[PDB]
Amino acid sequence: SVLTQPPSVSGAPGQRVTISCTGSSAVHWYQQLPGTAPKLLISGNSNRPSGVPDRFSGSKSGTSASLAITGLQAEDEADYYCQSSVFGGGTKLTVLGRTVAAPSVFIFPPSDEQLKSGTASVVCLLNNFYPREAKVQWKVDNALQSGNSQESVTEQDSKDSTYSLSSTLTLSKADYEKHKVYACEVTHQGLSSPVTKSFNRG
Amino acid sequence: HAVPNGTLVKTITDDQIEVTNATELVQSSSTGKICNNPHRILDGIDCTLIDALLGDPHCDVFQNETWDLFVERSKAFSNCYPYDVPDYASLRSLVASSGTLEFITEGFTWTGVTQNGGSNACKRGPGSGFFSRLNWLTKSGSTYPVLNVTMPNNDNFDKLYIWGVHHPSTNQEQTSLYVQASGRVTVSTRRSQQTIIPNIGSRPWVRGLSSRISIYWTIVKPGDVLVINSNGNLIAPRGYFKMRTGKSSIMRSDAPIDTCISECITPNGSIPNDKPFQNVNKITYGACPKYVKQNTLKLATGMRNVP
Amino acid sequence: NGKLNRVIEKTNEKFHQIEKEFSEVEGRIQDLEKYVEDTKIDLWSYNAELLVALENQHTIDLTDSEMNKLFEKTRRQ
Amino acid sequence: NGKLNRVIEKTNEKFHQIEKEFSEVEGRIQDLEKYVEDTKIDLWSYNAELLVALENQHTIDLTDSEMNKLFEKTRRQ
Amino acid sequence: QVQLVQSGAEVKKPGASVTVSCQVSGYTLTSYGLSWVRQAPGQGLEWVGWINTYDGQTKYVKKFQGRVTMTTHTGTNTAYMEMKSLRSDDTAVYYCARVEGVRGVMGFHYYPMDVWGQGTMVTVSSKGPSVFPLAPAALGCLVKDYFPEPVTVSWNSGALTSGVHTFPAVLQSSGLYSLSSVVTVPSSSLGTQTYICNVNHKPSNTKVDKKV
Ligand SMILES: *[C@@H]1O[C@H](CO)[C@@H](O[C@@H]2O[C@H](CO)[C@@H](O[C@@H]3O[C@H](CO[C@H]4O[C@H](CO[C@H]5O[C@H](CO)[C@@H](O)[C@H](O)[C@@H]5O[C@H]5O[C@H](CO)[C@@H](O)[C@H](O)[C@@H]5O)[C@@H](O)[C@H](O[C@H]5O[C@H](CO)[C@@H](O)[C@H](O)[C@@H]5O)[C@@H]4O)[C@@H](O)[C@H](O[C@H]4O[C@H](CO)[C@@H](O)[C@H](O)[C@@H]4O)[C@@H]3O)[C@H](O)[C@H]2NC(C)=O)[C@H](O)[C@H]1NC(C)=O
Ligand SMILES: *[C@@H]1O[C@H](CO)[C@@H](O[C@@H]2O[C@H](CO)[C@@H](O[C@@H]3O[C@H](CO[C@H]4O[C@H](CO)[C@@H](O)[C@H](O)[C@@H]4O)[C@@H](O)[C@H](O[C@H]4O[C@H](CO)[C@@H](O)[C@H](O)[C@@H]4O)[C@@H]3O)[C@H](O)[C@H]2NC(C)=O)[C@H](O)[C@H]1NC(C)=O
Ligand SMILES: *[C@@H]1O[C@H](CO)[C@@H](O[C@@H]2O[C@H](CO)[C@@H](O)[C@H](O)[C@H]2NC(C)=O)[C@H](O)[C@H]1NC(C)=O
Ligand SMILES: *[C@@H]1O[C@H](CO)[C@@H](O)[C@H](O)[C@H]1NC(C)=O
Ligand SMILES: *[C@@H]1O[C@H](CO)[C@@H](O)[C@H](O)[C@H]1NC(C)=O
Repeated sequence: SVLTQPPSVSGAPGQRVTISCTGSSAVHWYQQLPGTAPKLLISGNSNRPSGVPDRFSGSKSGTSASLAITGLQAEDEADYYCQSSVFGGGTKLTVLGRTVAAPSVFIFPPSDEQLKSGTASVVCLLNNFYPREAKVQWKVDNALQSGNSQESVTEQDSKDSTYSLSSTLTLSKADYEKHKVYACEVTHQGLSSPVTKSFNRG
Repeated sequence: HAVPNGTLVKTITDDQIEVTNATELVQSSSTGKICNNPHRILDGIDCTLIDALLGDPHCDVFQNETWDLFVERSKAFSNCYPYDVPDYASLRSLVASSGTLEFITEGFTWTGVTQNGGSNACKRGPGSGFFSRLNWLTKSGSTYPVLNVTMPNNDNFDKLYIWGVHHPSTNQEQTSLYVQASGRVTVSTRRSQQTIIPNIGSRPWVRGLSSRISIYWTIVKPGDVLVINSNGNLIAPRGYFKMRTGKSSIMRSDAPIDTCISECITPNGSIPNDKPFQNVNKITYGACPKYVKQNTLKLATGMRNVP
Repeated sequence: NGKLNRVIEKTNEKFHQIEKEFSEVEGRIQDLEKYVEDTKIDLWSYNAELLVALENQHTIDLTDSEMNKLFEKTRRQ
Repeated sequence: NGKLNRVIEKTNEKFHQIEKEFSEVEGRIQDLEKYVEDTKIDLWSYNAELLVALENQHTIDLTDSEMNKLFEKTRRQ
Repeated sequence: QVQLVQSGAEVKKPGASVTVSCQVSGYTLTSYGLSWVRQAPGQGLEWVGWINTYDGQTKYVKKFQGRVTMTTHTGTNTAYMEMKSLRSDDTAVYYCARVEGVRGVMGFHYYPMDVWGQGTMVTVSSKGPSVFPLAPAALGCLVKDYFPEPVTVSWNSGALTSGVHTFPAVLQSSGLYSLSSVVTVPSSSLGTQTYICNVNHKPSNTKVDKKV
């Protein structure tokens, strides 16, 4: 009975949010605020428990349940899980600010001590980019890169209200010394043309 | 005629013999839910039968309810004055078998006492309250007359009167509520009588109190008379519960009620009664298969399997 | 078919019975109720066992006789 | 062999039961206990009688059929 | 009020055994079953097991069979979950949650976990956060290969608060966390002087400062 649901939903305060869990076999919806115990908010399949504001609602189709949050604000933004025993994958709810800017790209070569370790993980940073939807691709001697880049994005800034991402990829030293040039481009929603920044190991 | 694979059954003269086709006779699995038809199920949320009977505040939704099976959840709790029912099992059994909480308020004439006594441990609304089906009589002014009231049963159904005796914790509280140093209660009919001598003593702290209520019941048959004679520590009734006869009963189960059709209800849920024997539970309600200890009983439905 | 209709006419319909689960320990009456229920369960388990055995025995005897008869008649023809 | 293994699976194992001998006279509860025990004893005595009769009947029928079959076959040979 | 109060945080060594306790309050423990749910740091909830108070019958996940035992001390309204043969992967927060059905049915099949405890952080590991520089504008510190998540990074503890970004840690196939903290610097200031970043890791008790 695997459970699936669409992760990482981003939205500003005060609109609709829908999360869809597709049970493959009573599904209940729990909310985990950051650094707090999870809280039940949808019993049964569409019932709400005591203390839960009527903004939350549930709807069950044949085999897909959906949780709708209305007029969300800070305390309504958390991680959300569907449970049936097996839990869901989790969907994060993040606030969004309304301001547009372009990414600022930097590439940082691996450190020498990192090289002697054998895991020459190299990082590319995109600072103050908007919006959340900004896919990033690594170019390995102008070739496709996949399966090794871990990406981590900072939450909305308190005042800048933008995003910053770092993608790091690691490789064995036996094969690291074989490429010698790497690029990190963004298929930015704001910026159609990807920005290339390469570096040669010299 | 023969088949590739066969089922092993047991006869008078054989432990195991293979046959072509064999059926099962023991229903050993339950759907896990209680079908709400055709039996009138009453889901008791957070309320025991006695609590709904007495009129516990958080059980006020159960007033005048009727049922064919009262499902009593394991999460039920009491949140009123700490009471105690001598012969609790008998009262619960007969109330459950009656099958209705229909309460008819009768006009009792309590002269010289303060009715509608309440307490902070049983909070109804924002203020202090009490059981809705009982009447806490306390001294009026500075006296407590020997109450002597009566009610005749002129109808042709049994009447069930639920009354109680208040055991105070301290002698000071005894004399503050009932001026007599040690009163008593006596509820009697033509055929039987029942007298209680309330005692005064501290008891384990429950819900902020050391005093208790002892809950007793009296069944007035048609044409009979009730006489209540007390001189203190009386929790008078407000009326009577209409007793009945029927197929009503009670069950302790946490299974959730579900919308479906089934005749046999066990604490593990509704089970089909097509098979003659069942192994789910020994507590049953309705047209249920007979409980057996075996988990499987194969009935041969074909010829001996010689492939 | 079911074949047990003749022996067990139907599922008899019981509504209110004794308590079969107890929380505390009372004494005489609780022991009596436990003993009564255990006696009933043992007797019905034995009855079920014997009934199944008898039905199986008679069914196999009948089918075996029919198989043997048909084999003999077909062989003779 | 024993042949009763199939019908009575084993000797069920009972540890604590009601009192079956009383010194004084109590009344309702003592009469109930006596009645329950007598009912159980009568039912089990009947079950034992019927089970023995059935086993004897089937055993003799089977052995008689085998004897007759072997006599016929040996006579034909 | 219904409350569940759990034990304090436990710090153990691999191969040992730990015991997390859950003290209930505001209701009787035997009225509700009690589920146990773990959460590895930043890995979402994972159901561990279920104890049926009032009859003691348990149900664990196959992944935890044998090495997890749940018992209920009814006298103190307390419930204990002990894990034997601890591993590094078991570092997580553990929550006791209240489930409704104890009699007739297994509760978690049909009922939710309405009340949760605060959870205890059982950490069975220790690993020093290796620090590497990141220089080419901007400059940063890459923290790598430390197991327990809580790790803070500052810059001279009073120098940089603006322009610094603390990317939340990320997993690794080795099971070790890593993050980075990069700050913009004026192009003039990068060559004139450099900053020193302080990385603090309480579970590993490691306080390492590094420049650029
Ligand atoms: C339909 O629903 C019913 C109702 O739930 C289900 O019945 C339950 O089924 C499960 C699984 O089959 C049973 O669990 C198994 O139990 C055996 C041994 O059980 C023996 O003890 C049982 C419990 O005794 C405690 O509780 C009773 C009642 O509360 C109490 O009187 C006792 O004194 C005892 O109390 C102790 O525990 C309390 C709670 O912690 C403490 O408060 C207290 O202080 C004490 O410490 C007992 O119920 C059981 O059977 C008796 O009752 C049944 C009637 O239900 C009757 O038929 C019997 O003849 C007995 O009279 C036994 O006495 C246990 O060994 C099993 O463990 C297996 O699994 C574990 C891990 O999973 C393994 O480690 C084990 O080796 C073993 O493999 C298992 O837990 C449960 O007992 C039973 N009854 C109840 C009331 O829950 C039924 O299964 C459902 N059927 C279907 C088809 O859905
Ligand atoms: C005869 O002997 C019995 C038994 O010794 C006595 O009964 C005790 O009486 C005392 C007071 O008369 C009771 O004390 C009260 O206990 C309440 C319950 O406390 C328990 O539960 C809380 C959580 O709810 C725990 O924190 C606590 O440790 C206990 O486990 C308290 O809530 C009461 O507090 C109130 O009064 C105190 C007084 O200072 C205030 O500070 C509080 O803020 C609050 O207002 C109080 O402590 C005790 O519980 C009784 N025990 C039992 C078993 O019933 C009789 O008093 C005694 N009688 C005579 C005539 O001698
Ligand atoms: C053995 O007998 C049972 C009893 O009829 C058969 O089960 C039924 O099979 C029919 C197939 O036509 C189904 O439509 C029914 O729903 C079945 N009923 C049940 C209760 O299972 C079974 O098919 C027979 N098996 C063999 C091998 O003949
Ligand atoms: C049916 O026969 C097959 C082999 O022919 C055997 O593997 C199987 O166990 C039998 N029963 C069922 C239910 O498939
Ligand atoms: C319950 O029923 C009786 C008569 O049937 C009626 O007098 C009384 O008002 C009813 N109470 C409620 C709460 O409906």
